[PDB]
Amino acid sequence: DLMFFKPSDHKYFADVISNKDEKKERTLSMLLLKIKNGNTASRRTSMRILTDKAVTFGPEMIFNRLLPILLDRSLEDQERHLMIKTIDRVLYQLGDLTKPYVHKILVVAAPLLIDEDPMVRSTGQEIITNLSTVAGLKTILTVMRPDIENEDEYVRNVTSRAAAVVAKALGVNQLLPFINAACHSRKSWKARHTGIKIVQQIGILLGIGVLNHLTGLMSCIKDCLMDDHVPVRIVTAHTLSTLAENSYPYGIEVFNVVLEPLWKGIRSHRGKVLSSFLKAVGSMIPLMDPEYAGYYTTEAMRIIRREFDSPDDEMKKTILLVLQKCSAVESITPKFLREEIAPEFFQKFWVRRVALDRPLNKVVTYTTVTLAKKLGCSYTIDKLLTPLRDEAEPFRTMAVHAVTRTVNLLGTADLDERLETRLIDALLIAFQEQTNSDSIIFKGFGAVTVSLDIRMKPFLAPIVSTILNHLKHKTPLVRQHAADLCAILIPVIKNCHEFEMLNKLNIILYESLGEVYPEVLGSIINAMYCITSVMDLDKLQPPINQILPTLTPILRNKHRKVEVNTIKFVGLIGKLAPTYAPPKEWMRICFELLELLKSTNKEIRRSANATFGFIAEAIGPHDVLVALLNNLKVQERQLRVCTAVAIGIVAKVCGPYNVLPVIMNEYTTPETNVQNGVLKAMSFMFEYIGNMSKDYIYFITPLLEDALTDRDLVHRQTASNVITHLALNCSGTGHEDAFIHLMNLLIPNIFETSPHAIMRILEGLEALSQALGPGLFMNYIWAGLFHPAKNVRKAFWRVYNNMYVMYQDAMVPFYPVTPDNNEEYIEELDLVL
Amino acid sequence: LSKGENVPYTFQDEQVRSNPYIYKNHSGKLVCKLCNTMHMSWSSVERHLGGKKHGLNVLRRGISIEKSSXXXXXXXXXXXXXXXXXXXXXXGSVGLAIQVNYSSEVKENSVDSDDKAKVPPLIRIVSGLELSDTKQKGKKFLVIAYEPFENIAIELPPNEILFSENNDMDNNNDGVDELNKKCTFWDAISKLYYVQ
Amino acid sequence: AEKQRQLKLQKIYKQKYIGLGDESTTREQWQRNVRNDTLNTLQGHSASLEYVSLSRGDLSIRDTRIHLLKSMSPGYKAYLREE
Amino acid sequence: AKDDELYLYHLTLKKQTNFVHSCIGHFVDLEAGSKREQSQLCVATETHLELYDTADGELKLIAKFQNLFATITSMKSLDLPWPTFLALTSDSGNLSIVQIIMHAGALRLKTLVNQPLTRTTLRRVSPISYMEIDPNGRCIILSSVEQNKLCFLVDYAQKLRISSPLEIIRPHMVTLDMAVVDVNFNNPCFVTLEIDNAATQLSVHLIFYVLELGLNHIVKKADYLVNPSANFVLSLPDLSRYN
Amino acid sequence: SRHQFDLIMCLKQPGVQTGLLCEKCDGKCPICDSYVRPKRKVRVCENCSFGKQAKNCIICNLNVGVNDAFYCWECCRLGKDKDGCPRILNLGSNRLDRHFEKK
Amino acid sequence: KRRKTEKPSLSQLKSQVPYPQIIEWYDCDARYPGLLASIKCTKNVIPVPSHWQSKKEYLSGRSLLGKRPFELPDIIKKTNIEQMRSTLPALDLDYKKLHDVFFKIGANWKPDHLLCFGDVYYENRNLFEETNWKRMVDHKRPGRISQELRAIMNLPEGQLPPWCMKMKDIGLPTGYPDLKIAGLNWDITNLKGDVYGKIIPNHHRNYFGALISFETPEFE
Ligand SMILES: [Zn+2]
Ligand SMILES: [Zn+2]
Ligand SMILES: [Zn+2]
Ligand SMILES: [Zn+2]
Repeated sequence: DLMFFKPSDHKYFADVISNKDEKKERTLSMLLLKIKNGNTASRRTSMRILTDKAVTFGPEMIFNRLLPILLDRSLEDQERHLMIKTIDRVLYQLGDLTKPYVHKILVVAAPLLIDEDPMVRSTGQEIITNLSTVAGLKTILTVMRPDIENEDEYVRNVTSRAAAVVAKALGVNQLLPFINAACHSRKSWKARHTGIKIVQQIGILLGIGVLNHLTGLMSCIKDCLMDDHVPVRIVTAHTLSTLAENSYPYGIEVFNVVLEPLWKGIRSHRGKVLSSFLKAVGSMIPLMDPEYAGYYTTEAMRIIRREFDSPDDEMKKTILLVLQKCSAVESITPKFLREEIAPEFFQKFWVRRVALDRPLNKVVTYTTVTLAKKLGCSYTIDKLLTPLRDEAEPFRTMAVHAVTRTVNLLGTADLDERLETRLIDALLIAFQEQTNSDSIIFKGFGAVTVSLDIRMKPFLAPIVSTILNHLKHKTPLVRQHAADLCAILIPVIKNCHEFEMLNKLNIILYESLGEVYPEVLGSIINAMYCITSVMDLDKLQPPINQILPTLTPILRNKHRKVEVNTIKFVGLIGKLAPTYAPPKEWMRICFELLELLKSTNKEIRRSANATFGFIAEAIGPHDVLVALLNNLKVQERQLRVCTAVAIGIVAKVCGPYNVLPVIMNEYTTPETNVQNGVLKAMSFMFEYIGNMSKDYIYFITPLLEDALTDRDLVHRQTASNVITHLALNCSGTGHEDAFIHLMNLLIPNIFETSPHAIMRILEGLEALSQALGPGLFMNYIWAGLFHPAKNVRKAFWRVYNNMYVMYQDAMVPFYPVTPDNNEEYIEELDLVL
Repeated sequence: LSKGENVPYTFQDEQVRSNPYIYKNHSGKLVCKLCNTMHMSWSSVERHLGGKKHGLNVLRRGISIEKSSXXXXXXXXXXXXXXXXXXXXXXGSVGLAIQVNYSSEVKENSVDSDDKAKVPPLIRIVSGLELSDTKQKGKKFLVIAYEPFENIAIELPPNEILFSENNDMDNNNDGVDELNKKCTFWDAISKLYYVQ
Repeated sequence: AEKQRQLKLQKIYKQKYIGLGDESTTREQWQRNVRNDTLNTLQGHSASLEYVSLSRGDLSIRDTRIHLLKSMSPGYKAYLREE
Repeated sequence: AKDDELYLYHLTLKKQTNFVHSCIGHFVDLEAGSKREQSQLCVATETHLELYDTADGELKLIAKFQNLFATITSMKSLDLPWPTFLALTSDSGNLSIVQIIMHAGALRLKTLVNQPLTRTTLRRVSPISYMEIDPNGRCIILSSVEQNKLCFLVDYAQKLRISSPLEIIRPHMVTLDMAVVDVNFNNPCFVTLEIDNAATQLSVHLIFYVLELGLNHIVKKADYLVNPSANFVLSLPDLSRYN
Repeated sequence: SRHQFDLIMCLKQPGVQTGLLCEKCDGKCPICDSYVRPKRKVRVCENCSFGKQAKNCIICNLNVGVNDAFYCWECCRLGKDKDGCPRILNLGSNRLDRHFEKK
Repeated sequence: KRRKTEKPSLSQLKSQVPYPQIIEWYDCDARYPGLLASIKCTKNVIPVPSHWQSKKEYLSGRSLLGKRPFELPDIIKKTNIEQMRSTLPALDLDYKKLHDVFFKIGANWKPDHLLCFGDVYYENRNLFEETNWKRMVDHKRPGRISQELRAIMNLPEGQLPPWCMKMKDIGLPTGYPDLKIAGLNWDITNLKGDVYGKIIPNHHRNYFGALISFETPEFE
């Protein structure tokens, strides 16, 4: 179809606008166009054809036409990635490429690592890690050498990351002498620089794996750090930060070499150089020995306090990191911190201008929370009460975050009655006065209320006054915000035995349930869920049986969260209140969900399936199965599969004695899709019952008789999926004679191709290994184990690989090995005493 | 596309079928018992029937029975001409004769570029088994066609009438077929097509 | 893609669990895995180890255990021959 | 029709008597309000497990513990700088460090941490059958008869903590007779005898390993080839007075 | 994974740490993606934890998980429980073409 | 080339084999034929299903066209849901009934066919005919003739089969020495209905596991 013509890139293709090298030459570029600019159904086919024939086409023309496409500026993230995927599949296919085209591809996909999104970063890493095995060590090393000498900061940054991905892919032991080359190179300055950064991204990508390799890198740090070049010296200091953080306290013995020059750099060069240096030493702090930690921390804290006034952003960010790490030191006392560090902290770094920039606000909050551990919690929050009542809304937000992360760890039990009062007062003030739309306030406020609960009652009343006050408001943002706060505060109210207050909450929310805005309505239903869950059903005001019939129309509201919380709450009434709602109304629920689960949400769809268990416990299981089986006939796969799930859960809660006979008839129905839904529903209903299927196994085997024998690879597939769960949970019951049958029908299917069929059949045979035991399952595998056919062999050695994985000692007695069978045999097997 | 016909399942233990071949197995799919080919949709079934594969298997099954013992540019005004059927008789049986008349230089004055203009009307015997509506069938039609004018048909319930035996002395100018040369006349000067 | 993953998992499972017959495996390579696992279990279970000790009649049981360990390598036959 | 289906009830009347493993630690303090003495021993046969004391110069049944339903392939006590509880490795690959406790009116065996390793079977890749613990109790080491060796760094706190495993993998080297050398807290060092699985000749070569607490990995130190006749290794503690 | 093919696993010797999964992926056995009768908490090698990447969902590799992942009783018997470190290193063609599809 | 032409003859391979008839011509190209013969001819191994070397994807079967869709196990067919829901081109039933069908009625029940140790299902095979076969070897015995085959034979009641006269001259069946037939070795007055004779056997426990009681789990 060639959907969405690209005029410039197509006229860039030229080729056919309207001779085997001309035919492959043409069809190849035609396919490439199918991928880049084309129809989804078309490009999906051109992918399979391009990969199947990827070995046939010459990589010279493949990459010759393909690569320069990505050099244009008119590409889009969609299309560029559509070509990237072909790059990956072809490179991983051919597996061998000449060095010039290796260089071309590495240059083309090299910038991908720098893109802002980890989505592109990931595939940019994938092309390089797949190419590394293709080209090898020597090729890539010959590629990076002329590039590291480039004068372009951009490209140097690019192949820094690229070289790192190569080092991780082929190992950093093989690429390490190259790191020593660009590292220790006396020739070029940028070669030193990038040679140092490569160590950075190597440390980041390896993570903890950098330990065993940390010896060679610290050589480059110690020798190349001494360079007179300020940028070099800085980048080395950053490498110490990354390799220390990823290092974890082990590496101290190695870092002791570079430990010394950092301090003489600190006391002298100052400036941003001291920013990077204190970043490095700060990262060294956790790995320091307790005595050495004691000395060097006390040495650094003076420079920190002196540098509190730094107008620069970077230095403040570093200082916060150094305090963050030094907080864990046992040497510096919480008394020391409260007497000196903390008071000079809260006054300097909590100024309103601090709160303006988020990326700094992060480090501020996390640093403060790390301070809260050593500092007294009541002292920290004591200093944190004044920032709560400030009139700046983002500053109030940061003020909240600090309380959230702090109270989660420590809890508020340290606070006195008075400042505990001023705390909740401040939280209510900032909560009712909030201008900005953000989800944090109700979350963290709820965390505080979960932390302290019995103490809330005299505050618990006014808090709910504010709650209702916001529940009537003209802005849906504040509406759903306050509702989310409700659902969180519901469990706490139970601790004060306010239950009538929960009743009036249930009233007002139930009356506001008719709101037009879905985004708020969902949260309201969530608060309904918390209320009904917490409080006893009998004392619920509306009551429930009046609640649910108003819920039945809600299911058609579409959107998502409305059905999320709606299905959650309908399920809550399903398990909790079987009697209240009338069974015909429950049937209306069944029809509504049965129509509802076409939705694309796995949470809505899964929970929807789960509610049929409660509805099946309350109401007639056959009554549910009528609607379910009637819905199996629909062509839509989600309907078939998740109605099969419903049949499974109903068979779990009701028991298979009811559900299975009607299932078998629904299998007697001639329709394929129905039979598939039956077999899968049988799979799920078996995996949900561990000990039940043992008694039901024999009635299954005549059904699988026509299933496994059926011509359709689908029926054979899903039947094998039945044999998986059935065999796993029924293994060891003594039904092996039936399992022997079920297997005897499976063995002929081993040669069946396709990924789904082959993995379902493998898993089925592995389940049979547990129910039969290897010995017989072996006997088949043995009589087919080698064979001339080169195909039969490849097929059975898969089953024997999985068997060797699960069982080894189990197969030991069963090896058909005799002294005439093999030369050496084992002399000790024939010993008899 | 099914034309409302009911194809019974293979296991229902055989109402006469149009083609007693395409069935539905224990599953919902459609199959050709001879060809042993599975077909997803009735359209695929029709592709199978119109395909040479199925036909070859039909000829093989018949051999088993014996063992066991220009189209594009076609002008079309779709104008119904005037036929004049009349019961004839000679010796020694009864035959039919049709007299079809054509335009009197009324509209054929705008088209004279020797484009099949020399081609006379053509007749063919068609089985009603295939129609645009496919409702009822079971009889033959003596269709008569000319480029501009619209086709014409005449129902022939009698299995055989006037089907002669070596009328002339075996002279071989097939024209279109034995039927046309054997028993048709085209008065092109007066534009009258006789058929008997 | 899928089969291509099965190749990588073939490399990983082969690395962990040592011998796993992939497609073409020489009888010398595979039978060695057989011998190694059988001896492995004979010495691995204190039960079967105690058993082989008596039926063989060695003076001590660890002689049988370390015998099996030595018997895992091919050259141990020629080693016994050189005693 | 009557189903034959013989239903057998298995009982172990007398429990397996061949004692394959032992440990020297002091586990429970019984009948004494406050007492700490290193004299006690716990001995294990596969499934069955027993705990004996002496203290009188004459051995005593303490309690016969419940059946573990597994094959204990090694057992070694660990002593950390406290009640001495035994590290126990068995089938399932799990490294199960268990403390013998007094619960209700009897002694029951409580488990602290079990770490999943390999799979559930008796295997050559399974890092069991060769086990030892640092005599100062800083780290536990498991190995396999052939493939690989794993060494956990054990740390104690308000709750016990097992450090991530330290892996070394030698594909063709069949390991036999793990013996760990005591240290002064310098660095843990263990010794093995590696027989090559795939070789033209029989070659049994000793190998030394020093686990580096600083670099957190095991380091191959000295590979000494000795005659194929080799049997076992033992650790000489110091020779600090000699050279 | 059981369903998406291109997803690559880790398979190293699991450490003491427990893998986290997000509320969105909650309930799936990381191998078979089954919701039934979970047994043992997943354990990952230290190489998959370290810094921020430790907080990721071991299943979808993107979101930050609160919950611990458990193996099901079918995988615990199949032994895939003890196979190695489950994690998804590559984001996968599905999630990729999803992100590039929307933006 | 040389390795392909180095192969020993299959008959040279037969001598190494204790059960030579299993080895086949394609075993000549077995890369390790002396070993593969030992494995394939080992006692309890079950040879690979032979649908390999065919490209038909193991089911092209013409017989697959004529296979019945399904049949309920008669014990489940007792549950009557067959009439309640019509599967061929609400339904509430008693919990005690269904539960008892699987447990009380159907505990000892087992499928009649199953398969054996080495039974492998080849494409052309259909088990059902062999099920009626095994069941028929059970019901039908010599000396008895069903009324249908009797009517087709046109044998009226009380009259002996036509092979009783030729059996008078030739003698009793060599395969059935103990067979008795009215009028000859057996009392004609005992001739009744469809049975004109019966085999008289001349031959004239607890199996350590006898349960002596059968009690199924109760739902209630
Ligand atoms: Zn056909
Ligand atoms: Zn991992
Ligand atoms: Zn997730
Ligand atoms: Zn699972």
